[PDB]
Amino acid sequence: EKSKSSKEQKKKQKVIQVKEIKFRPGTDEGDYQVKLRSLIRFLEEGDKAKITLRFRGREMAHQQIGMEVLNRVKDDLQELAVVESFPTKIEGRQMIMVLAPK
Amino acid sequence: IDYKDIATLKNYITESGKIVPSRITGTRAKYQRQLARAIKRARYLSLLPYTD
Amino acid sequence: PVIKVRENEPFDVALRRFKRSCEKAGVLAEVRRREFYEKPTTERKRAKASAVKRHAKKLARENA
Amino acid sequence: RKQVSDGVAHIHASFNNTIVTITDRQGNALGWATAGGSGFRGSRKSTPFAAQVAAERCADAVKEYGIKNLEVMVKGPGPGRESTIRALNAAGFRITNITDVTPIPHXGCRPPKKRRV
Amino acid sequence: SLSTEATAKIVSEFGRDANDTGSTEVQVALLTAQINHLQGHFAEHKKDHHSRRGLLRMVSQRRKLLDYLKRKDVARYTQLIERLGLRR
Amino acid sequence: RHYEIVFMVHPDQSEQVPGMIERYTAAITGAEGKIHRLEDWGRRQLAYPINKLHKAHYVLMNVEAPQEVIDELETTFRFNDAVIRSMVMRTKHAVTEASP
RNA sequence: UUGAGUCUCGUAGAGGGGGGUAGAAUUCCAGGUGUAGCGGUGAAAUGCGUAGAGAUCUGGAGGAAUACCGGUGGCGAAGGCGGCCCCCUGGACGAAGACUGACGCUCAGGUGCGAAAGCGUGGGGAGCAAACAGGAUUAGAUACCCUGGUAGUCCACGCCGUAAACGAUGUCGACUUGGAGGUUGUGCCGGCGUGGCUUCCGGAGCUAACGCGUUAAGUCGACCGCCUGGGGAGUACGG
Ligand SMILES: NC(=O)OC[C@@H](O)C[C@H](NC(=O)[C@H]1NCCC[C@H]1O)C(=O)N[C@@H](Cc1c[nH]cn1)C(=O)N[C@H](C(=O)O)[C@H](O)c1c[nH]c(Cl)n1
Ligand SMILES: [K+]
Ligand SMILES: [K+]
Ligand SMILES: [K+]
Ligand SMILES: [K+]
Ligand SMILES: [Mg+2]
Ligand SMILES: [Mg+2]
Ligand SMILES: [Mg+2]
Ligand SMILES: [Mg+2]
Ligand SMILES: [Mg+2]
Ligand SMILES: [Mg+2]
Ligand SMILES: [Mg+2]
Ligand SMILES: [Mg+2]
Ligand SMILES: [Mg+2]
Ligand SMILES: [Mg+2]
Ligand SMILES: [Mg+2]
Ligand SMILES: [Mg+2]
Repeated sequence: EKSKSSKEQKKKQKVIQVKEIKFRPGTDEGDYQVKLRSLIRFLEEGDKAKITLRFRGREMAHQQIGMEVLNRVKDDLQELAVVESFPTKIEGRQMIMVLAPK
Repeated sequence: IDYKDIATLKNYITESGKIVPSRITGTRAKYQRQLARAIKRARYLSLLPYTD
Repeated sequence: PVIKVRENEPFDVALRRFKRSCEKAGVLAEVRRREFYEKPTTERKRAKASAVKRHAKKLARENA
Repeated sequence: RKQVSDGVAHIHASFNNTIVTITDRQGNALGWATAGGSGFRGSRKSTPFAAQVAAERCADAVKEYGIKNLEVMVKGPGPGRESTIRALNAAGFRITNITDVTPIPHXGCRPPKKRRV
Repeated sequence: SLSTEATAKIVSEFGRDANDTGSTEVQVALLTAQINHLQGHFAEHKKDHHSRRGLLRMVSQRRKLLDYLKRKDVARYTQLIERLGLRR
Repeated sequence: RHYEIVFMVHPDQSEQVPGMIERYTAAITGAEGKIHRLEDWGRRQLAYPINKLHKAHYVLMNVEAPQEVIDELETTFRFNDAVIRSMVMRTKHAVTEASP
């Protein structure tokens, strides 16, 4: 039945998707700011953000460079975000902090 | 060519009422132009049909 | 394409006549060309390439 | 109810869907059935078979009016042009005139832009 | 264009004969007649740029013929422009 | 300057056509009218409906006249609510010979 | 009088401006019939529909554009120009003459015309659709795809003055083997000629080559425009 319509109105409840910005150990200020902007938006518009850093070949040997990038994001997106997850180990070659709308 | 000459004009229209190419009918270009004018004048007066 | 089934005709024969009436009249080709907008430069370009192809086939029919 | 001797089968055969509608001779709706309402969904609707089924269900809707003659009025470039009328004749209507409507502008309005795919 | 009667009048008036259609007087008289006639056309039809190109050709042809007549014979020139009412 | 005037009259008003054909020719022959041809074609079957009418009373006239009087005649056809359609044409020469 | 013009007669043409009008189609409105879907995609969803849609039929309203004909067909200086009819109007071409008597060619500066977008003012607004809104897709998707949709697209008047505004080929004149077509005149007796415009091929010649090739990019003459390594830059500054 047009019953359906009920759902259409029900479906005017809402929904959060997680959006994935991948950073790399040495991304530069310009692109950081672009991706940072993307996240601000993502978050302010009610969404989560799986922020991934993706070491490639030998870069996996200076994981501590990576962690500093994540820590910079956390510290910029501070008043907008709370940090569901942080990583410590480097499973695979990744570090997959998940931020959520404060 | 004459717009009133429905008999001749009907040889150069299809069943739907569309003008036939000169490549098909073998008409000369000059007369094909007169033919097309005649048919459109006949269509206006409702002597020939546009469609169907 | 108006096809009255004549005095005592089968359907399969009558359907062949109807489909052929549409094929000659040019209805499916006409609807498909009018589906999306073609700007005059594209129309003219298409018409030129056809004319080149048609004519070039005659020069391939000739010299052979 | 009324009985109708001769009917008209309007076949709105779009690219995505087929609508079969049996009317009176004056275009009063008696019954209708679509490929979308025939347990076909999405691009399943846009097959000849889904139109065939839609024809059959349309025939079943207008059994009560007691129609034996139908005039066909097919419209559009849809995949289910011929499959409808074949299936209509299989229902046991005597098909008289078989006829292509299909609105063609004599120029008319500017069409939508080409899909870049 | 001018009518055949309008042309035939001018040829008789400004020519040495009815046969004499070639003379600069006739030519300028013909051009003047049409130039003056078309002033009404382009008054109404301001946007008719394609026709106006034809008018400018008449004016340009008249000018060139008058300039030729001036250096050929000033007496004929002076008579002609006063008859037709041309400034120059 | 040599015209050809077809006009189609409402088929119920075929009886008015006598009086109208007089008026038009009388106006044309007023000012050097040369009625080369005049053919009452009669109530013919229309190839398509005009105003829910499947018939109309056709008339043909090939006339030479002033270019003002024809424009003045065209004004009357507009006002004539009976007459449904008309094509005034320009012919180069007079047509005396009969049409089918 | 051979260049350049004028006149006589005729021919073809979407050449231009104005007015009227026809049929088809989309949308919308009002009804009738009818009943649960419609629409859309790669797949979906947004969207629309029981306040009755889509479909079908009747009538009405309004705007924009003119299927077929339609053609390496035509016309125009170029830009461009396509229903039919009338009015006003520009050019081209052919046939014979008659007429003028070098009146010519080119043209810095100048003047005008000049697709589309755009701008100003006032109208109009069906369809389409930058922006935008929502739905998707994706690593992201400020896109391509879907549903909507504003400017605009249309008209008047004024402005803008640019486009791969291209034949990427300035204009005018003369000369120099051929072949096959198209379109439009015309003479003579379908044939035999002879003019205009135009498509394709190709000879000499030319060209870096590609190619061009009597519509030259060949052989010459007149006049104009323009170039002088790439980027910086068609930018800065000034007018
Ligand atoms: N999004 C991103 O970052 O990456 C994804 C992108 O690479 C997907 C890829 N997309 C395409 O080729 C585009 N072609 C133009 C139309 C739109 C779209 O289709 C693609 O695979 N398409 C598929 C359909 C699809 C989209 N997402 C998952 N599947 C497809 O069928 N593409 C067709 C093709 O590749 O030929 C075609 O382009 C098409 C038909 N219909 C549509 Cl929509 N696209
Ligand atoms: K009237
Ligand atoms: K000069
Ligand atoms: K709009
Ligand atoms: K070579
Ligand atoms: Mg042109
Ligand atoms: Mg152009
Ligand atoms: Mg010059
Ligand atoms: Mg514009
Ligand atoms: Mg404005
Ligand atoms: Mg749209
Ligand atoms: Mg869109
Ligand atoms: Mg430029
Ligand atoms: Mg250039
Ligand atoms: Mg060549
Ligand atoms: Mg060279
Ligand atoms: Mg600049």
